[PDB]
Amino acid sequence: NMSFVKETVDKLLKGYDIRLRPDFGGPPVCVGMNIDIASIDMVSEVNMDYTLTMYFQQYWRDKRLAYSGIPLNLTLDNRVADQLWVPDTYFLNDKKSFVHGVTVKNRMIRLHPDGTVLYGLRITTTAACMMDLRRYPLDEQNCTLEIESYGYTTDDIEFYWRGGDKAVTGVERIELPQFSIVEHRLVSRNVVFATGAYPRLSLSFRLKRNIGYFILQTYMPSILITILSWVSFWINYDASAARVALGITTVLTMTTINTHLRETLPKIPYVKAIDMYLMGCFVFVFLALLEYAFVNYIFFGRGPQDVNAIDRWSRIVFPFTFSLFNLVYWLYYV
Amino acid sequence: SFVKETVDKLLKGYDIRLRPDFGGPPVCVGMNIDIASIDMVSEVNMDYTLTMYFQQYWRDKRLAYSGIPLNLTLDNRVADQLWVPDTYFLNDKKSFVHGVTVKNRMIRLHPDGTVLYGLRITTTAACMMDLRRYPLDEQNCTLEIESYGYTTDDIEFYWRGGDKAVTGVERIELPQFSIVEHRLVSRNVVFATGAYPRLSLSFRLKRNIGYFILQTYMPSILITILSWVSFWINYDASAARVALGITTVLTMTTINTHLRETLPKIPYVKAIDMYLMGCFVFVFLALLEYAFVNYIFFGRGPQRTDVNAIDRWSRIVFPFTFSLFNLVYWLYYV
Amino acid sequence: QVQLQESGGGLVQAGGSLRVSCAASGRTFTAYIMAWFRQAPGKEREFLAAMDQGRIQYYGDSVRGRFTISRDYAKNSVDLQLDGLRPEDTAVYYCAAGAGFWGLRTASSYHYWGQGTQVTVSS
Amino acid sequence: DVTVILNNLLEGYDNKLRPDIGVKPTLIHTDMYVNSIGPVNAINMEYTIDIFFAQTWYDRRLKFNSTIKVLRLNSNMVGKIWIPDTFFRNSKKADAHWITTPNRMLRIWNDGRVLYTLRLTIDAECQLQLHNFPMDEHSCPLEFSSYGYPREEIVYQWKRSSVEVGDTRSWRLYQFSFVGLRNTTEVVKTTSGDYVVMSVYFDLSRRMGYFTIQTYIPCTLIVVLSWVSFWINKDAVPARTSLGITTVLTMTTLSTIARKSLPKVSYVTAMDLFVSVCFIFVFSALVEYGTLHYFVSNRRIAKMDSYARIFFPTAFCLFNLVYWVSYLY
Amino acid sequence: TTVFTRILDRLLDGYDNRLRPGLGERVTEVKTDIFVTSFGPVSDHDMEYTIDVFFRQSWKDERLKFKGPMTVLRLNNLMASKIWTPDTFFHNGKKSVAHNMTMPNKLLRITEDGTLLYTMRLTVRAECPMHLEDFPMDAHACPLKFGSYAYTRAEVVYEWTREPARSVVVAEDGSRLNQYDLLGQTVDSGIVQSSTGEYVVMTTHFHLKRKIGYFVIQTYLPCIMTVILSQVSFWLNRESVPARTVFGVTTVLTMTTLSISARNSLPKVAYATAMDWFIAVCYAFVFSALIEFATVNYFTKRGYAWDGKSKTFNSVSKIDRLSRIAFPLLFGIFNLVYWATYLNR
Amino acid sequence: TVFTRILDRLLDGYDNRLRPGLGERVTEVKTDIFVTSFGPVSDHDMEYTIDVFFRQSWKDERLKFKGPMTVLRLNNLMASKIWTPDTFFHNGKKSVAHNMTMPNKLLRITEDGTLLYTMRLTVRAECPMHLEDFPMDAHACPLKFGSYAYTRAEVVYEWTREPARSVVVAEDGSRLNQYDLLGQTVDSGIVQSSTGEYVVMTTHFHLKRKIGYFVIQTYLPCIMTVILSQVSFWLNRESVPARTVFGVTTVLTMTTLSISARNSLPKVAYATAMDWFIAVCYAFVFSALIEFATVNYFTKRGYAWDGKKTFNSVSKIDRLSRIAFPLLFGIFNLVYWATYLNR
Ligand SMILES: *[C@@H]1O[C@H](CO)[C@@H](O[C@@H]2O[C@H](CO)[C@@H](O[C@@H]3O[C@H](CO[C@H]4O[C@H](CO[C@H]5O[C@H](CO)[C@@H](O)[C@H](O)[C@@H]5O)[C@@H](O)[C@H](O[C@H]5O[C@H](CO)[C@@H](O)[C@H](O)[C@@H]5O)[C@@H]4O)[C@@H](O)[C@H](O[C@H]4O[C@H](CO)[C@@H](O)[C@H](O)[C@@H]4O[C@H]4O[C@H](CO)[C@@H](O)[C@H](O)[C@@H]4O[C@H]4O[C@H](CO)[C@@H](O)[C@H](O)[C@@H]4O)[C@@H]3O)[C@H](O)[C@H]2NC(C)=O)[C@H](O)[C@H]1NC(C)=O
Ligand SMILES: CCCCCCCC(=O)OC[C@H](COP(=O)(O)O[C@@H]1[C@H](O)[C@H](O)[C@@H](OP(=O)(O)O)[C@H](OP(=O)(O)O)[C@H]1O)OC(=O)CCCCCCC
Ligand SMILES: CCCCCCCC(=O)OC[C@H](COP(=O)(O)O[C@@H]1[C@H](O)[C@H](O)[C@@H](OP(=O)(O)O)[C@H](OP(=O)(O)O)[C@H]1O)OC(=O)CCCCCCC
Ligand SMILES: CCOC(=O)c1ncn2c1CN(C)C(=O)c1cc(N=[N+]=[N-])ccc1-2
Ligand SMILES: CCCCCCCCCC
Ligand SMILES: [Cl-]
Ligand SMILES: [Cl-]
Ligand SMILES: [Cl-]
Repeated sequence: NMSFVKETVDKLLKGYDIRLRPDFGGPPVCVGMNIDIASIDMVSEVNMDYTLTMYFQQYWRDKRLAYSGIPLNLTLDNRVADQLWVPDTYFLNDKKSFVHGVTVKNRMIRLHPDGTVLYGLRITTTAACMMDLRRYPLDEQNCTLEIESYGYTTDDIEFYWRGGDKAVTGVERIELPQFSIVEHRLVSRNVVFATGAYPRLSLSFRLKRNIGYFILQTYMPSILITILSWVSFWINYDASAARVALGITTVLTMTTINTHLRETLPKIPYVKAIDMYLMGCFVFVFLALLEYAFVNYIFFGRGPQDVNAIDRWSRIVFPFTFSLFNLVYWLYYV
Repeated sequence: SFVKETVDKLLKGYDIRLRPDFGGPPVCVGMNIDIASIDMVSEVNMDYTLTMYFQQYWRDKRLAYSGIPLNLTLDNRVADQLWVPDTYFLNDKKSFVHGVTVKNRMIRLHPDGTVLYGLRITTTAACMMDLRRYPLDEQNCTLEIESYGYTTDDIEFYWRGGDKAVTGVERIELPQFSIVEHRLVSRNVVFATGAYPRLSLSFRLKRNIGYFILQTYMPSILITILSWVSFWINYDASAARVALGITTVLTMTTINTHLRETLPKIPYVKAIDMYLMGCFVFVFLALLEYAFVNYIFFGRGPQRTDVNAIDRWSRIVFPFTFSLFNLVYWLYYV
Repeated sequence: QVQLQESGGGLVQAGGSLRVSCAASGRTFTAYIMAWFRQAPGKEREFLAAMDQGRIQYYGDSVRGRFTISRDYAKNSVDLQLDGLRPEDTAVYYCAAGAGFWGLRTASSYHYWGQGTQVTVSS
Repeated sequence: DVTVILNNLLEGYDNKLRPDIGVKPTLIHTDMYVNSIGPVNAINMEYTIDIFFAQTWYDRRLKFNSTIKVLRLNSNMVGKIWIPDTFFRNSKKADAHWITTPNRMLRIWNDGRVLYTLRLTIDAECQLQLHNFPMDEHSCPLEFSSYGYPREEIVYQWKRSSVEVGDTRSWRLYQFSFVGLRNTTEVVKTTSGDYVVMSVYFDLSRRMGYFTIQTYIPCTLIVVLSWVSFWINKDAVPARTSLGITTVLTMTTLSTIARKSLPKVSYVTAMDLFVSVCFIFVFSALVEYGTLHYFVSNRRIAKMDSYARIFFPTAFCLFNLVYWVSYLY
Repeated sequence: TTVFTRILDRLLDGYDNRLRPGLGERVTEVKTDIFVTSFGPVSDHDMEYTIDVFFRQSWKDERLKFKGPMTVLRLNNLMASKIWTPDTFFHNGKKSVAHNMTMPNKLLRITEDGTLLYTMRLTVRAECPMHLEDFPMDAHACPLKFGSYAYTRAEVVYEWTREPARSVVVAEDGSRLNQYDLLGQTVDSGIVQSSTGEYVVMTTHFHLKRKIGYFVIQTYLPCIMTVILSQVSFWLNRESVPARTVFGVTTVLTMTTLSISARNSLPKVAYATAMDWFIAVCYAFVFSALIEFATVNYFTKRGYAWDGKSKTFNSVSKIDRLSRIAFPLLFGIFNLVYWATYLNR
Repeated sequence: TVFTRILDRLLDGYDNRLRPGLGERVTEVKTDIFVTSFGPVSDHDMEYTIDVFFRQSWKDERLKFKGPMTVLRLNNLMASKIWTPDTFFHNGKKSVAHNMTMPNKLLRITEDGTLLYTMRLTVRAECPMHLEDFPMDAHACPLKFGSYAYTRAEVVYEWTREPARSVVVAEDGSRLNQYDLLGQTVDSGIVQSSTGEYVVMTTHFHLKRKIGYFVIQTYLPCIMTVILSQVSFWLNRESVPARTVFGVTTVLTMTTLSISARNSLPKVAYATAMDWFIAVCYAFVFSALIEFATVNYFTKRGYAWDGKKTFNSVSKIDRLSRIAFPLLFGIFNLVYWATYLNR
């Protein structure tokens, strides 16, 4: 039985021309593709990229490889892929991708009696995703993967998702540290040009960032410092040492939070939602310290030539305006 | 002409699959190392990177030639047509042979059949490091040389120029470490299956304390002494002693937080953590001292042991206990 | 509160097939190992099947080839397809979920448990 | 015409044999064009340099009689003829270029002269002595030689116009300035044999503009700022104590950046000496008031403020005289 | 020599390496065992670990039988690449390395029976998902899964050579962990169904426990001492307004310095870990101590403190007296509850 | 059948070691670039990334073929036996030819003998940046490519279309975070060297840094810190602890701001525009505390003015400082912003 298989395999590859596609002078070869996403990792805002490892399967029919008399699917050695025609598919947004080679190259060739060829590949791809981080960290990102043929048009090759919307699996099993996959979408389209239409498959994810990390590390400490600056309003005006030290330390503490969050957060050199909130809290603690200087100047500068009224007015406006600032901020971004 | 005839004759009929003396005594392979440099001694990764000239010496009678009184240095590509030992490094995380401008490989044939085989290798060898005494620790990082597929029945290893096989160690300068000594060990790892040759090169690295004295110990000592100044400040000055006491606590925190970033991330208790935490307790207890002084005068004052006694007692105990702490710390670790 | 509720199962004539389900709420177990355990009356608690985040299906030697485990990661549930039922399978079937520390076949390695489901194979 | 010439040159050619093997050493004339000297990584004790490396030698096996005086070829024939095994001895990591093709050139003249050039990016080791940092000067070498052929088989020689630099303002020397270039030849003895080693020295001097604004000026002002307490009345205990201890905290904050770009060397640099002395001055300013406060209120010492008003500014000025004259002159 | 060379040339005659042994006749059975030379560093930031192994595989290929004076052969890398070998890959492997210094670290031996023993030295960088909710008191079972990439269960099955527990061996000095303690490994096998078929998977979980000593000295102790320091101001006299105001804000600033540094030790997860809650609670206590003084100061009538010799003077604040007991007790209650919960987990 | 016969008879007698028209003419290579994504610019490395579809076209008389089809398509194996231009980027650091899932190359031969060679590349090129005006700086990052081994007399490079239209950047391809792509200049020239004169095709992508991030992270915190230091001028001179704490803590705030600002900037050893702004702000905050020392030296009475003896008058130094310090800082900002924003 094995000897008969060996005779069949040598017969198939005898006279086989790899340089010619299936149905070279006929209809385009339809290539069906499925993706098994092993994992998605390293969703980077600095590099505007994400890394995914997937099992990339391609299906097409090649009548030159049809065999009869064997009711089995011939799974050949991975090195036989160099002796067969395979589609010239590439990823547009791919920045650096490789096929794993331990212990051997992670590819498979499985032949079927009707001539169908299954070409599997285990690929780790670092694809590019341009992220609009103006609402960071309250932002939803959209990461895509574009699959296209390098040198074939729709006259020669065609792409489709094998299985419909069930072509890509493993998305529900992915657990990202700071992201949640809201949904994934499959798009099949032909990029029409003057020269000709080029097949393309798009796999897009919608990632929604989780705010739990930032609430407990970025927002809450800033809120507490802002509230602490309001303690000076309930301290007597003559206590210059107590009110100035409290006011100027809260300014220093806000600066410490902002400077350290600059290093901790990804280096994104433009204005974000978190920057607006941190700057908003910095202004509030700045006005509270500036409020006492007005109170101090009224009593001591304009004295010889109501300080309590200013403090009483400050005890209400500052909590109210900050709450107003929060309400406008959260409604605009959430 | 005659040299070309000689070289072609040697390679004609040469079987690379057979070691020298295939059916006879084991081939004796001599090894010497010229260490170009040692760098990237990583406490975090528990490895070091070493560049060396790794030379192997063995006799192959199939490569003996007569009539030419010269030692034939051939192109490095002839090494692919000759048998070479299957030497590998047991503790090698990642190594490569340099390839600029060509592969840094040497083949030199001698008229008696001796083969000199040189390789320029940069290897990241891994050594387990005990850093509980850091920075007063002395590491010992080794390089294990072994034969992958041959036993002592087939191959034997020795250090060519036994005690002087490894050279260039005395010329190595490390910014953080000092090479106290190096040793060469030749032994056969005896197993029931068979005895395998092994050559061991080990260095003893002593970490330099000069960096840590100026950056860690001296800043911590001076801040601790500043916390003692509040003892001589009058007990009436609450705003002065508290500010001095709490700023030294904050300053000690700033030193500890800075050192946690500039020092390698080694997540277990080390000697450097004990001294920093010890100095943090002293500045913490010096601030507790004034609270006891303040409570005695103002809390238990009206009720009506001595306020000045506590300060005077603290002016002796705190310098004495800190110096005693240093004596116990330095003697236990040096 | 995290609740695991085994659904489906009961008395079955010998030769039947029962698909025991287990819905989960309060915590998504996509990164957890969801397993099925069996406790015969008075004997012991026995591991039956487990499926991890990588869809690896582990089976006990006594139920290998008969029971099939599957997980619906979208619905956060695990199913146990019982085939070739025998009277020796009459016990309480438990639904578990844990990180599999020191385990994946040890009952003590699972922190979340179901109330159980009495599957009786009477003949 | 050229095809017949190329085939005849390789007909019976053994690339495993050095030219003039058993006759005389192969003389190799080396040129070099430095495209850019990349960053000087002081932490790793290395620097990056991008060069066009050219080698010229005579191979009589490649003589051809024809009307064509030179065969200007691409990298296709590089692996077919004998090429020197030139390697860079201090190279921690070296790469050639392969985009879009092997960045190599092979030119053969009818008299047997061979010109072989390639483009190389080298991370060359450079041990920096940072005792005078950031007022230090370095001469980073670039050493190359043959790997297997000793001086009796391969001899390298510099042409008169050997090492050529370009704009030298487009180079990635953020921290240093290129001031000079030196080429030397020497013979190094190894266990294999005696090898002709060619060295190129690049003289670099660090620029102190960043360290003045960020380290020297802020540290100088804080020391001056600590002298304010000397003019504050001794009755202002909270004012002088907070001023004294906040300057120490600020000085500790600045000591973080004193040793940032350089590795963990265990010898005192010039910058470390300046920061440490500035820390002692602000340390002594707070101690000065602690002694004054104890003898006056807590029970000539009473005139310590008058002495501190002159001693501290004078001692720091004298220190700056010794510090700057020694290191800059 | 001549006999040995004769066998090598004759073996490859009529051999098709594109076909597995027993194709269409039986199932290729591969015996596997692993010797872990060094369990390398575990990266919590990347949720990955490195492991150095000697990967041994044994199967039977009847096409490679031979007769001769020797019983076991030895093939070079060129001849081994001309023979069918299992397409074993690591399911959770990220970027693995097959060492070839100075020569390819591989060895293929053939017995006269036709049994092939394939050994290779590998460095595998696998991914280890972690539930960091109990950090730094968390424990993980890092998996190492492998199997055939192309051949389904009906074609190639993997088995452990010895008993499964004894088929994976870790060197006694292999542990190269800094922040973890390797407690042991469990060896098992399973089945995975994919879009291409059903495959046999061999799994090995390495159970790691994180060391807590580093975080106690670096994070827990400074936070506890900072909270104690904030409650110390309750014992100061209420007339020391600048002293107790400086005390409150500077302890809040001290907590901020400690909170920032503690966060850098952990990768960016989106849930509150055990250490996150401790910092937040410690932050609240320091924050509330300063709020307490603001209430105490609001009811201080006289701006002068009691003189030693003795007019009317302020009495000790009842808020201060109650806070000298309530604040230390509540923090002690939190510490007992916090440490009892997570350490028991 | 007919297709296979044509492919086998193309390379019969073909010598890929020789350029087309060797000894007869000059090989003219027409190149056009389609930039799919202007990748990130790294200031720390003085480099920029760019992903292009590099296209080269030339004529080879040796590859003429008569057959049913006008355009042939060659596999990567057969394309490696055909002469191709040895185009290299002069300022390239480490460029990548993508290989997933196959080599991203395509060689087509027309019946006339014209070859179309297209490849997908990730080019990392050197961009010399003078950061003296940081962050208000503009850079013209060049992209120079040409033949490595063939001089001007052997191979000449030309643009396929007009130079402006030969280099096309995708409308949705900018991967720039801190920069704006202001357009590119396309030109060609001759570079003389020790190995002969070569044709070099140059493209200058003009970039301007976006200043919005540094305004809210560096300039605004520094400006408000300077204002905060000048606030203490309005405090009464008798509050010595208050104004002393006001001085040093603002100095410590400036130290914190200065340290973090330089961390983001690549470690140049020279002074940028942001360094000078911080240095001036540092001096203003330093001068505010020095001013209080002079004010405190003339305060006769320690007690402050009561609600209802002799009290200290308002310092004349304070009154002049309440005007000089805000004005001098205001003048510096107008001089600073007009000097650098105008460039
Ligand atoms: C352990 O294992 C590892 C992994 O296997 C080993 O690493 C491998 O080592 C081998 C041997 O040295 C290398 O093979 C040669 O590679 C060079 C370099 O090009 C390749 O590598 C480049 C990157 O290398 C750099 O980085 C790696 C790390 O990533 C580093 O290790 C290395 O040192 C260096 O720093 C790639 O950029 C490059 O890709 C480019 O080219 C590809 C096509 O080649 C293309 O697909 C890509 O898109 C991209 O454009 C490429 O991968 C090759 O140049 C070399 O090939 C020449 O030399 C060999 C010598 O035996 C010869 O057999 C070849 O035929 C060829 O020589 C022809 O071309 C020359 C150049 O034009 C010419 O001068 C010759 O005359 C000859 O031309 C003749 O034939 C041609 C037809 O072929 C004809 O047209 C002409 O007319 C003429 O007749 C080798 O392939 C591996 O690349 C390397 N792999 C890796 C991942 O590192 C390691 O060595 C092992 N260690 C031990 C101790 O065992
Ligand atoms: C975070 C704190 C929130 C507190 C919120 C609640 C704040 C709140 O209600 O404060 C009022 C009061 C302040 O008491 P406290 O002792 O601080 O102040 C005394 C009080 O005002 C007396 O009435 C005065 O005496 P009198 O007029 O001459 O007769 C006395 O003056 P004198 O002797 O100097 O002349 C004052 O010193 O507090 C409580 O009673 C404890 C409540 C529970 C406090 C629970 C604290 C945990
Ligand atoms: C950085 C500043 C450096 C200043 C260096 C120069 C310092 C310098 O020379 O100070 C002296 C004086 C201080 O004036 P200032 O108002 O601060 O102090 C008053 C002054 O001393 C009067 O002489 C006192 O009255 P009398 O006659 O005794 O009855 C009066 O006492 P009283 O009313 O409480 O009873 C004091 O309050 O300053 C100037 O005149 C402006 C100088 C230029 C100021 C320029 C400011 C930019
Ligand atoms: C060390 C002597 O240099 C050389 O041997 C060398 N090697 C290559 N190249 C040179 C000459 N040179 C300095 C080049 O900048 C060079 C520029 C070119 N322009 N194009 N297109 C093309 C080639 C060039
Ligand atoms: C007499 C005043 C001393 C002030 C400094 C105290 C330092 C104590 C070191 C033991
Ligand atoms: Cl530099
Ligand atoms: Cl670890
Ligand atoms: Cl950018």
